Amino acid sequence: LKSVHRWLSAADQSEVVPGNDNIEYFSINEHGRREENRLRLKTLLQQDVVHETKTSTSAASELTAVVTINDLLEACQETKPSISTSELVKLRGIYDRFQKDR
Amino acid sequence: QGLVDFTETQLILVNDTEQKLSALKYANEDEEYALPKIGTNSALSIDLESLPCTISRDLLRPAPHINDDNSIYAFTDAE
Repeated sequence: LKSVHRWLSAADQSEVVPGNDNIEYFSINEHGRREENRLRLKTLLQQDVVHETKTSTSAASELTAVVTINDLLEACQETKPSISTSELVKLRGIYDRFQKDR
Repeated sequence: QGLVDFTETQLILVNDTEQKLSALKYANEDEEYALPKIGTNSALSIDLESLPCTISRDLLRPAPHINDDNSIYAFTDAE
């Protein structure tokens, strides 16, 4: 998910809603936003509902994991070792004593 | 719907940047329709289309007094 963040959250999604095709944004310039009242903006509705649209879910160009060595550097900075030597000092005995010994 | 207060109403400009108004029409024909066939015993190229609903005895302008004469009661425009 850290590696995904450098592909999904950084830049565009942190700055704008990216998108293409369909009704889209337009410079409607119909009237001043707040002159007669504080609520003139977006009073008018959109022109039509979308029929359909087609686009691939993932590619090497977009939305893929784009893994890097420095993401693994961050991952290993966030190490969580499953056990510690305070157990292995006991478990090592339990290991070696299991054979040749009983 | 209602009255407009010309002293204090929102009179909102909108620009038809998409020329949607050009799709609007008041049913008026621009020209006489193609190839009238008057005097022919038969006519063609007009379809048949199921009613969206039933229509009353009252809504037809002709309404001759016969107790049972017209139940099939089909209709078509001036074409």
